[PDB]
Amino acid sequence: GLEAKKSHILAARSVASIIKTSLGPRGLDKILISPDGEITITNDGATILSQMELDNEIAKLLVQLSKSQDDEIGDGTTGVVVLASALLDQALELIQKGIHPIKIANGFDEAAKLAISKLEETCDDISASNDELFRDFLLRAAKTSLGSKIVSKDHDRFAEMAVEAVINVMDKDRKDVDFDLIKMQGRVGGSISDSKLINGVILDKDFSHPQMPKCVLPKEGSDGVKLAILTCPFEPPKPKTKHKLDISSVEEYQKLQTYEQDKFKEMIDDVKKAGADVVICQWGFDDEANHLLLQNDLPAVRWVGGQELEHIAISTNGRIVPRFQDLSKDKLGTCSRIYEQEFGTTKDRMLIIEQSKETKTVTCFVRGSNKMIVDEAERALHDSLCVVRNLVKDSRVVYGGGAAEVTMSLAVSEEADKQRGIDQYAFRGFAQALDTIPMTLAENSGLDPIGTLSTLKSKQLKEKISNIGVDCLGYGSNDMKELFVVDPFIGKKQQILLATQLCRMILKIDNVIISGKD
Amino acid sequence: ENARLSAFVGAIAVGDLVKSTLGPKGMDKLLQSASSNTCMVTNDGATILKSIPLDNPAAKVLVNISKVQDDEVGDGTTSVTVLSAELLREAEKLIDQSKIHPQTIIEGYRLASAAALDALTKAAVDNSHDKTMFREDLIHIAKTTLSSKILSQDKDHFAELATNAILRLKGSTNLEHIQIIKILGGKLSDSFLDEGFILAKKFGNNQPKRIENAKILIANTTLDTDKVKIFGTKFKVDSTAKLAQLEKAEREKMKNKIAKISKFGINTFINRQLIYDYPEQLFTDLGINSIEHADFEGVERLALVTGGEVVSTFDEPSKCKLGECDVIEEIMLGEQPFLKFSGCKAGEACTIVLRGATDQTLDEAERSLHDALSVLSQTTKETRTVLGGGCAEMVMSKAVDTEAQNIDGKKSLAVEAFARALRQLPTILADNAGFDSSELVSKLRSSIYNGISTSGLDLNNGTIADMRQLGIVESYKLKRAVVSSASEAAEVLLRVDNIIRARPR
Amino acid sequence: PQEVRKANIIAARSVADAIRTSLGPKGMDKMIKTSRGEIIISNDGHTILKQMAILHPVARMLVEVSAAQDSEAGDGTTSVVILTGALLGAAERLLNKGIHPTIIADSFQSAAKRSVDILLEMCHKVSLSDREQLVRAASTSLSSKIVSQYSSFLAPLAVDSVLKISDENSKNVDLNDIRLVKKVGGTIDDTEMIDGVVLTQTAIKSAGGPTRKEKAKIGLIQFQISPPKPILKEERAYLLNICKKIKKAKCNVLLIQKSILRDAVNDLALHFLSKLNIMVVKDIEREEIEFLSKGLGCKPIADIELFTEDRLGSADLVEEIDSDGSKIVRVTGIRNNNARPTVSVVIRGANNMIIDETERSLHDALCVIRCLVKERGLIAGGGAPEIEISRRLSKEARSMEGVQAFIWQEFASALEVIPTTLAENAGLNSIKVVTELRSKHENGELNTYEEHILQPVLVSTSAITLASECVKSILRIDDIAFSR
Repeated sequence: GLEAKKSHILAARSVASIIKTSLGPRGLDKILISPDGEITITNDGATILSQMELDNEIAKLLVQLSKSQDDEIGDGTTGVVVLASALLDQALELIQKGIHPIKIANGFDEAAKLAISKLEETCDDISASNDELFRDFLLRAAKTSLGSKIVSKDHDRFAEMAVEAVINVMDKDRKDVDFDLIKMQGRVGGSISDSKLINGVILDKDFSHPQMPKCVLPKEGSDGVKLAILTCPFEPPKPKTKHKLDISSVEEYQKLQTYEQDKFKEMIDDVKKAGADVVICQWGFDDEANHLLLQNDLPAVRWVGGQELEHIAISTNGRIVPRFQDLSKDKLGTCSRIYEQEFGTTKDRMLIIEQSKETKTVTCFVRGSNKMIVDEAERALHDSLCVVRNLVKDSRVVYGGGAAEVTMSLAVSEEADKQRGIDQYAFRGFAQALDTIPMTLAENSGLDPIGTLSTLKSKQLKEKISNIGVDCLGYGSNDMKELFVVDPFIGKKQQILLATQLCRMILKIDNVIISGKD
Repeated sequence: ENARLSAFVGAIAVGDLVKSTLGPKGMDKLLQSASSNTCMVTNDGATILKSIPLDNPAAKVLVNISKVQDDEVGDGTTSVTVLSAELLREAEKLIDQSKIHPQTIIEGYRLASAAALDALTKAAVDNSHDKTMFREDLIHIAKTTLSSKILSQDKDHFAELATNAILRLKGSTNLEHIQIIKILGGKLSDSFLDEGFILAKKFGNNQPKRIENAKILIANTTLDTDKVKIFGTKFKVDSTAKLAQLEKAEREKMKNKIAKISKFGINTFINRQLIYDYPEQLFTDLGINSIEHADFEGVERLALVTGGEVVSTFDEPSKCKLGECDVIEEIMLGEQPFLKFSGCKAGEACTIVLRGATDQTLDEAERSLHDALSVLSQTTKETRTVLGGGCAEMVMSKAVDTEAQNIDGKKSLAVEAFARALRQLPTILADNAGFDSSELVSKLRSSIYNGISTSGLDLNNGTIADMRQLGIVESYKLKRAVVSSASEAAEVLLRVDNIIRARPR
Repeated sequence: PQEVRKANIIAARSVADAIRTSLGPKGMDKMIKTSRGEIIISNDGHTILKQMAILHPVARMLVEVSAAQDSEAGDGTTSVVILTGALLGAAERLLNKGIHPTIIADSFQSAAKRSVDILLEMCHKVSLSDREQLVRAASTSLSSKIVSQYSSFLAPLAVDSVLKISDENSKNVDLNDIRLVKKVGGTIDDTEMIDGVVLTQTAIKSAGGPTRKEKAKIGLIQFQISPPKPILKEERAYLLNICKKIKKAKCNVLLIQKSILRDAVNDLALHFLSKLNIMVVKDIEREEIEFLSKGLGCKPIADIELFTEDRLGSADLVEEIDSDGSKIVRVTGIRNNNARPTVSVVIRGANNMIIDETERSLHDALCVIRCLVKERGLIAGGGAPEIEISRRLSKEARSMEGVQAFIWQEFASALEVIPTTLAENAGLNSIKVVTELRSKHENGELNTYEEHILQPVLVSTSAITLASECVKSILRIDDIAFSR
């Protein structure tokens, strides 16, 4: 009730002030050192906030909220934290004036709902303008985030990879994309020009013994290519009690020989009836185990993790056979083919498994000459896939980059005089808090934040109502509408809702209780 | 502020360690250990930096940057660290006097680095003189690479095609200027050399086979069969025919973009996807040609040889960078349709057509050709030198002063300070050699300021003398390698606003 | 340089916030204990800042601002300190954004000139020819004083005195010509204008003094009647030529300046002046030397040779009014065409505490009436002019450009401190009362009129002008050095 409200504002402001300079494409990077000794440098605020280990109870809400923001949007990492700090700074002045904290929390909710209806009138349509203009937004979606990196030279190649990947994994009914249906895999070595868009799981394999061919035979015009995965511990006859198997002398050579191999001869007949071309297991295989399957042209795969088996069954429509007796050919998956394609000069000799049909999952293939380039390309592609989902789910979009915050500011400030009572000042403080983002982008762009903010407000009133934002990166001129720079409306709408939800949870906690360390 | 001070004062203190070791007359440094009996003395700059343990997290970044120069080339490693340290001395004076994000200053270094590379090109010389002796050695080395390769059947025919594919380039040696066309059902001895850009899968049916003064434009759009996946979208219609009407209304808006294509003054349009008959029929009246199956690789290789650019959108009409080709010939060979582009303005390129008997012989011949051309083209940037002795170092200094004429208000000090760092090289060399840096550099800049200056740094007489008479030259590849490495090294430290202290071990 | 300015702003903000609690009659009074043991209690901001002995150099500027506040407008000495501290509190975040104080200082002067025209458009135009609003202005201003029923009797006395000396283009009128002579005895009901002049003391009470003379001349004489001071007939001979030279100019009124050096009039000279009926008034204060030289149009005369007839005034009738413990001498018909007639009113009362507070109460009443002389019209107080300005600056702030656009937003926020303090000192909720005033602003504008609470426009105008230059001069000093 006394020093708690003052300390929570200064504590949350000092933590949020770290990423204020990294907002935007011109935002400066940071050097993060992992406890294992690896140095990481990235502009994403999600990595910076996740690596923070601290006992401050106020800053813990930023880490828990940022985990859900990556799956829903992914671009609300730095933007929401900076916007949440603006609502706390405006609320600090109201505490000294005698304003109740819950009235400040309830005042931001009513002010946010009124600002959403204002942008609904000024938003523009994508599909109604043209069909091909929508695809042009997908090609330039990843260009903005990758424009500050060397990848910006080859960006035209990575633009077409996200167009076909989202359509397959997302249906127009629910218009949702699952994170578990996107396999992000990358390795060190090679270049970024060899990245290809694969419709199915990669599943790197050396084909065991080299005599096995690099391609799968159609098996007399059979339908697709059938695979068999086995998670069973396929292994010698280990009992539950005795074990203790040893060869006494040469006299036991022919005694134990014919007694063993005659077993598997029964189970191999059930596999040929189903037509499974390849066998996949979780653990390794023996040397002589794959030799008898070589004459039948039945390759085997070993050393496969448990998580990698998810993308194999979904993409290829395969399953894991419990028993070979009742196994039929109805539910066995069929793909186009399985071949081995060497990638660059790497001696690993990876392979490509295609489909040619629409699947429920995709696998992202990213390469690079440096370990940092690969990691920076994987995280930038994740945010690019979420923007495509927001454009399909909501056709109406608005122009961001400083143009949306100024429009929302003038709409709430104008309606503040029409709404009397205590909420009159709650709307004024909320409108001034929205001005922090365009001023932050102006400061991050190396320009006068106040001199630029006064310009954006003058062009949207005396001239005409339009969207003009602050340019962090050097461009030709203003009026981003001419450059066809679009931002998702539902993506920006999710940010302002989580910002008000985060600001309330901070003000609703007036007490800090923590034990000691022993 | 300590985040930048650790990357400036901390880096300069470490940078000044190997700064005095630049050159054969430079200083030396001892590396002492705890037991002191394991120590050693050396002049290597990269060894001193890596051996000394440093708890500064900003100093560890410079170590990883210096490893790139050793793996890529491996020459002038110390000069990269010394030049990168001088860039921090000028950048520190620009920040403290500004306190604005350095990313704007970084943009000034990119514009200044372009003028430095262009100034070294005009004054660059080469050992390529008497090409008759170099051409005889080029064909002999190529025959050695052909060993163990299926191309070893005839060495004379294959090495002759590679000889005219190098010396006739007169430009970049990248493989993007060499097109590889491979077909089946042919002999390797029938291979020929062509300077045109060759496609396959000829475009159009009623389109003419001869095009005069053709223009090239790069764009990405789908004019045929839109709305790939219609499943999942709620369809409320009174009749079935209204479903196809919506697709026609979306393609109707493309008429404005098609009308802008004819306003560009181009007779040919290139698209990756297909085109419906209605927008394709309008291309005949407007004289527009539709090229298909451009893929991606072939798009980039065509825009570079023709002087064009690639863009997937239209920013504004009558503004773009376009190429041209005089004559396009459409022929057919090997039971496959072929395309031929010729008559490009300043076109420099070549195409080697290899005829194999199977798919296995084609992949082995293409990979063996790139390895053979990479070794032969390596000598183009090798042995080529430029005039040294501080001359070329000062030429880059006066070239930046030209950019200082037309410059922005806040970008002037960023560009002007870059020229001061270029003049720090003769200052360091004069101090390590035992001379007066203020006396030599002052008289060196006044002479090279305007015109007719062959003078350079002479360490034997302790004065400014002509380096062309003494025969003091330095490699041109070393010039670009150090400048490009030091420019990227300074960006890594400036783009980081806050540096967290590393975990002490 | 900010270490010098920020240290002065924080030091001045603590002083302004301390005086802020003293605003209004219900405000919190501040106590100051001098090193000598004297303790004063009052809500006057000019008295607190004068006896506080502030060692901060910039904070001492508020004393000069409060002095000019009472000398020009006559009210708002506490409010001008609050407005000064309000701009300093909002200037803390201005320096953090990298704003140079020149734009901050130039915007305060430009906003002060535009704020005057906004108040004039909302103010009601009145004229001095109507005595209806002039009497009610001084009557309601005395509701803060012990006098209640007698306040209506002194209302027309202050109105008729100002309207005669106001004229039209005279604009500012010197307040030094108004002297209120207080004396124990009498009552408030007995008042005399006496436009000629009024002295501060009585006349000779000895035997032989006429104490009354008709058609006499009044003049300033610094001489003194004393015996020779480097036998009875020798001293009378020296005093004979003194009274003979005065008879040459026919001066029947002798005003001797009060001095502790020597005496005033010898007893032997009283018998000489009794035959000629020459009235003498001694114990003339040093402050009255300049006062008598203005309205009477006379000149101070140091020596006996400097005494001439041309420097003597004119008095129709000089008499001593008989009253209990008073004995006030009045002069009427000075007959001075060039100089305007002075206004001096005698204040009488039984208790000493009456004539004291009554003199101070009439000073504030004459200033409010004088505010209408320079600029006509009045604006009701209670936070009405402070909120009305912020209503017009809301849409005007969007029409600006650059750094100055943000200053107009913070300038209207600093003006809300004055109505907020008025609501706190009354016990009511600060924000709750301010929101109710802005809610009805869509219909009502100036509406307090039924409560007979009125304020002149010059107080609200001078409070903004003086506070604008004050804060402007604060940011001009970036360093403090010792110079002796």
